Amino acid sequence: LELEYEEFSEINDQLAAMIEKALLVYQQEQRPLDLGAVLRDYLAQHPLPRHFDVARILVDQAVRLGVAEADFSGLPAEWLAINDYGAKVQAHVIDTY
Amino acid sequence: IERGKFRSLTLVNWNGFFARTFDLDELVTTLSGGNGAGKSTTMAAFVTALIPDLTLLHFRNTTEAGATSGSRDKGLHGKLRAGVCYSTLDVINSRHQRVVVGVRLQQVAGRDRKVDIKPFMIQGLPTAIQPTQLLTENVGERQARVLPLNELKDRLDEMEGVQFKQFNSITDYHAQMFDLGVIPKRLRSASDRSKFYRLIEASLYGGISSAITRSLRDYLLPENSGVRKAFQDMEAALRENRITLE
Amino acid sequence: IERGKFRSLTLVNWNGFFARTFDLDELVTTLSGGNGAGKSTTMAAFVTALIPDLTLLHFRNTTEAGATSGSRDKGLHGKLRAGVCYSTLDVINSRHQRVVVGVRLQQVAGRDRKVDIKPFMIQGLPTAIQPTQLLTENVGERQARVLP
Amino acid sequence: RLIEASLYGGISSAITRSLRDYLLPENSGVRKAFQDMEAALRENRITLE
Amino acid sequence: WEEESRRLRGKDISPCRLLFLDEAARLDAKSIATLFELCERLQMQLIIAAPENISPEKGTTYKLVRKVFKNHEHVHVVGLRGFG
Amino acid sequence: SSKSVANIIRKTIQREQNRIRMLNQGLQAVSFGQVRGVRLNVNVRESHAILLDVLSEQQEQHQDLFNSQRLTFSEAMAKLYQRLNPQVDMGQRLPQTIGEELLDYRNYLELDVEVNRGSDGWLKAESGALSTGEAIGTGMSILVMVVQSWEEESRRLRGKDISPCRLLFLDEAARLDAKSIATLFELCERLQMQLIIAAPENISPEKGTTYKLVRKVFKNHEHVHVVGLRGFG
Amino acid sequence: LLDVLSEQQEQHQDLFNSQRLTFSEAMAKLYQRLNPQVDMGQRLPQTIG
Amino acid sequence: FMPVKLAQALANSLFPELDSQLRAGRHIGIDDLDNHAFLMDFQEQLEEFYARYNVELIRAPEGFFYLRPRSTTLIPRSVLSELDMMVGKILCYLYLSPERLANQGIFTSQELYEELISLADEGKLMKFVNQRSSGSDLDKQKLQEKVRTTLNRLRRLGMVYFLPNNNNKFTITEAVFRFGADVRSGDDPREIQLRMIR
Amino acid sequence: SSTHIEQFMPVKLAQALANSLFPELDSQLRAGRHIGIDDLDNHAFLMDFQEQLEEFYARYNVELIRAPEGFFYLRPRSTTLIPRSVLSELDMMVGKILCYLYLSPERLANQGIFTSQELYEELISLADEGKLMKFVNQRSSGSDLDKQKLQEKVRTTLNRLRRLGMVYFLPNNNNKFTITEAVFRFGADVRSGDDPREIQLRMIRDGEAMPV
Amino acid sequence: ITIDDAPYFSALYGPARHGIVVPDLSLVRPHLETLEDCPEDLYLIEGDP
Ligand SMILES: Nc1ncnc2c1ncn2[C@@H]1O[C@H](COP(=O)(O)OP(=O)(O)OP(=O)(O)O)[C@@H](O)[C@H]1O
Ligand SMILES: Nc1ncnc2c1ncn2[C@@H]1O[C@H](COP(=O)(O)OP(=O)(O)OP(=O)(O)O)[C@@H](O)[C@H]1O
Ligand SMILES: [Mg+2]
Ligand SMILES: [Mg+2]
Repeated sequence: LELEYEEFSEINDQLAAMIEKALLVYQQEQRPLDLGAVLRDYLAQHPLPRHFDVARILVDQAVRLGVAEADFSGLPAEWLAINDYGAKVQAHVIDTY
Repeated sequence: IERGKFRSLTLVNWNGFFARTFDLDELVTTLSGGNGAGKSTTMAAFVTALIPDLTLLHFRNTTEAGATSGSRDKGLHGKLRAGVCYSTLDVINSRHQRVVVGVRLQQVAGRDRKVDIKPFMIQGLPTAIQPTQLLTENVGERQARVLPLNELKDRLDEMEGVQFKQFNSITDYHAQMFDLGVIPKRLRSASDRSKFYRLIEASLYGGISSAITRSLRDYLLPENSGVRKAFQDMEAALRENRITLE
Repeated sequence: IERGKFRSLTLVNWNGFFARTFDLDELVTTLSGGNGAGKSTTMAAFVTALIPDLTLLHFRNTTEAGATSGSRDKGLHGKLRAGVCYSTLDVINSRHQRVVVGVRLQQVAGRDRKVDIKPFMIQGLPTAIQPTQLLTENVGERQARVLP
Repeated sequence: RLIEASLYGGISSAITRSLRDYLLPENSGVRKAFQDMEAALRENRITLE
Repeated sequence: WEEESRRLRGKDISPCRLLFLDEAARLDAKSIATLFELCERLQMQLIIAAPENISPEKGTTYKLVRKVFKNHEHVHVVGLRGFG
Repeated sequence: SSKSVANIIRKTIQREQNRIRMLNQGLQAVSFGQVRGVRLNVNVRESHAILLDVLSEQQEQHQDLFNSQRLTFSEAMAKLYQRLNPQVDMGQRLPQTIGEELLDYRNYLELDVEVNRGSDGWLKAESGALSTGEAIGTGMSILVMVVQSWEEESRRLRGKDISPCRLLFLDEAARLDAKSIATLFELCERLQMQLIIAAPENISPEKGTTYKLVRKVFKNHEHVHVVGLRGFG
Repeated sequence: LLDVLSEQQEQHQDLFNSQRLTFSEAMAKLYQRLNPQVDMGQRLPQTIG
Repeated sequence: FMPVKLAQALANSLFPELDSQLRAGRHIGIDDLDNHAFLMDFQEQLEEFYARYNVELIRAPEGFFYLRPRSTTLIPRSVLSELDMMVGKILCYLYLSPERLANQGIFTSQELYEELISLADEGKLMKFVNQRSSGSDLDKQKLQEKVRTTLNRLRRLGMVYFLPNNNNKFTITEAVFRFGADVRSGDDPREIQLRMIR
Repeated sequence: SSTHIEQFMPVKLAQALANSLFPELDSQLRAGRHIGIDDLDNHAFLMDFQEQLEEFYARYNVELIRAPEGFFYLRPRSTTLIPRSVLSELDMMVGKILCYLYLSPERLANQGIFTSQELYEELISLADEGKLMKFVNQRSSGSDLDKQKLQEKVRTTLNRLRRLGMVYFLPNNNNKFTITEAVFRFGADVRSGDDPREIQLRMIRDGEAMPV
Repeated sequence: ITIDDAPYFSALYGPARHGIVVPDLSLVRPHLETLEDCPEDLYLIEGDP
């Protein structure tokens, strides 16, 4: 028969837009950014099933802003908890912008 | 009961990694990043630490996955940096003994792209000390200093109860790894090393391996001595007599 | 000058396709679907239609790429069903001429898994004719048949 | 060769190895002049042998 | 090749251009953007394949699903569109 | 002599067949595209089956060739094997070596890999007759077969309270669809076997640990920024 | 080598006092004439001449 | 240069002989222990070596090796007689299940003679001897002669191994399957072989 | 060191076998073709690696031989791995006549181009016509049908010699052809002015020629 | 059996280490009188082999 069609959802693009707008301030003020605190504060704004995607996208946006000078110290970072049910994150603080 | 696990992978002074440690998952670990980020480099580190044999080690590109030897370059030299480099694994046995195994890597100077490799093993390390700390000195400069095997031996011997073993041949290294339950088979000879590497690299690139398919019985069936040695002993009297006559 | 373009690709009686027509795009056309859906098969049909040289045609897996293997089987036969098969391309010439190139494929009975190829070309076909209908006969209640 | 290399993608071993043959075109003017010289050099080969 | 044939060809004909790429999923977004701009600047047609829809906002796309059905196999094809 | 040798060979063959049959069951109902199962097909070659039967029951017809002290046992086996299937030729190799070959039980077995594809029955696994994902999945299946066999082999040389580690790789994992990845995760989990997979971000498996990589230039040198996530699910 | 073959004795003997070009070198290429190390075969490649 | 393993392979003492045989069209089965092992070991390079001659080196699914010429073959080609194929198909049929109990792998010329005579159509038989022939003793004699001849040909091919004595009794090798029919899911070999024979 | 070509084969021999000319040449040589000076490519190739080829073929129990006239060919031994065959007496008659034609300065002005009729005329001028006719037919007595049959047999045998490389037809005309030096092998029984019996014995001992 | 349990088992089974397992031990009772060619002390055990 004749060909049917199906459409995509843009929810994740919208999510990226909110996160990038919310995060732009850190660069502009060159404020030190800690992934642990930011993830813990930002996951509280969405329900549990969506946390994983939010974490991924937030990390994608955050890593573009500068580097963490501690990485050259030879000292590994710890696994910080960011919500209940037991999710963890590992990252040094971002200092060099 | 309570199968052993790989706990972590550490890179020092590799191309793009001055000092990095990956904490491996109990079931699945996923590496993710854009093209050229360095994923295949980490797997190269893992396998080279596991099987430090320069005759077998060949990191061909994923495209052209199945071709011949071709070039004389094995693709490893370019992943190192000037100076001294390390690759180490951290393992926990069923006994819950913490053992650290690894190799020291260095670019051999010359026209050609060659590498020098030396295995080693450490036992009894406290749970409070990480590999990156062992292998680097926090000098006043912005960036630490990677310390050679001499400094490392001196630093480790100072510890109480910690043993540092440095191997002269790959066979000894594999023997120790098997005795501690890090690998499923003790690599008697170079042929065994070749088959083990075939297994690993076939898994790495993926697909129905041609070599595994050819020699299926050689891989899946153990060799049984019982059927034979009776007849070697019974045959002995004739063998000696024949040799004497000749 | 206006460069020529490929309008569409048609498959008849291939492995999994009875009579399907893909309309190509001016710049990029993408095929998606789970493993084993039939994407590589569509590629193979196109290429086949392009270069019918049976000596050349060798469809290796994507793994084992670049290995000159001399495999016993070139991998084309299994992608065809019993009976007659087709693969055709519709092209718009820089001259704004509609031309239909293609091949007639057919399995060879016998132990050796061989294949037969017969090229053909059509010129001047009216713009209202679709290849899918041109290559089939409507027999029964919407139960068309393919014709040699 | 061209098509197949595109299909499987990547640096095709065969293409790069003979890149001259693939890229550089042939010239008939070169040939017409060379015809003469061709005859001469053939003759010289003969003699040499 | 096109340049070479300039003399033999009739003045008025520019040959068709088309290439393939299987397992496009091996390329990341930036790489595919580069590839698309290259091919469109050269009026080059492309046909690419990937398990997942790697190009949602360019060109046309088809989705293939295979169904086992009465002891044989049948392929169902449906199109996809950028926005809904 | 005679019958007892046949019995030890038969029991060894039987034990190998049974162990393979046990390994075989773990791979039932694995979904990889249109592939729905994998097997290791084990069979006995005829030219050796008849030899084994003759050695079992017709020994009085050939005892001259066995008790002749001018030749050894393995030589006797080689000569009996040439007496049967006379068309066989020998490549100017010592009969001693052919005898020792007959003494090795593995030489009696024929091995294949088969897959239960789609509407069809069990087919021999040929790379050219499969899609890409099906090939990758079948490869993983055979690899876990090898690993299990090797662990069973070595355990008689290992401590009673030692269980070796098991780990495998997969590069360019984007080539597999979600259903196939679910199947692969189920297999490895049931086999207590670790996995490390690389993908250019196209796949986001919820279980396990994930590492985000980004390569940069810093003080005119290449540097890789790394971030990690885990615990979801 | 093209310069060596192109420019002939009578006029360019005054040019030939350079260390790189001489007549005998055309025959010296007889060594190269016998067999170059070509690898892949199509059409017909043969020799330096 | 030349690949190291290819140079090793063709340096082996067994190569000249096998080369000679191969070029003749001989099929290498599992019976020839050393030759078969040699091919198994060096297939990847021998295939490339013979591709230089526009000739294909094929390993049949049953296990035997043989060469197949292309149209562009560098090796002079030759072709079998109709009678040849007839006989071949016959032998493929005789590679049966009751064969094991009937003859224990060892046949005689008379088995094939009588099978040939019984299963074939008269017309094609005539075509094989001469179209003017008609059910005559002499005709039968000539047919016998031809049978022997063709059988010998086949033995050269490696299809059939004569037992080492002057009498004409032989055993059939697996490579005879090359004559055989196409096999489809669930089809009985006897029926399909007979269907082609008819 | 290990995995090094020299372990298994001389470099020059491997270099020769890897050449693009080898398969053609090999195929031809095995088929009995003689190689003269006119087919440069082949000849030159032969010259360059002579000893390697000789050594190679030796494996087969066959001699790669070089006649004084500069033409190469294959001579199998009694233990040869490759079959050996003999030419027919009519082939010899045409061979010895082609040899005399090559030598003849009287016809050198033709620049090597000869016609089947000229060959036939020379042959009948020298040999016993009516006695030679016996090979065509036992009842031959000079009838024109039998004379045409003889001419056709000649045409045929000549075509066979062409395949052996002993004569080359013109590109567009088949009634005319050119000779090559390979024909001198038909003079092997007389090139030395000695006792014919002893020469013949020497030749059969060397494997060059058989009686009938 | 592994090397760790080997000494334990060898001590446990003592002289009977090299006996035969036979699940009934009454089927041997008729055969037994015939045993004139056997080790001076034969051990038999009942159980599932
Ligand atoms: N031997 C080498 N010599 C020089 N550069 C190299 C070498 N191997 C890798 N590189 C470079 O190192 C960087 C990382 O390469 P790598 O193969 O690890 O990438 P990746 O993240 O695995 O990429 P992808 O998944 O797309 O294959 C790339 O720039 C690559 O060009
Ligand atoms: N020669 C063949 N013989 C039999 N079955 C075949 C053959 N070639 C392909 N198939 C089957 O046809 C189906 C389509 O395969 P194909 O490779 O076209 O799929 P795909 O969607 O491109 O898959 P992937 O992305 O994993 O390569 C699969 O079931 C494959 O097993
Ligand atoms: Mg990579
Ligand atoms: Mg595919």
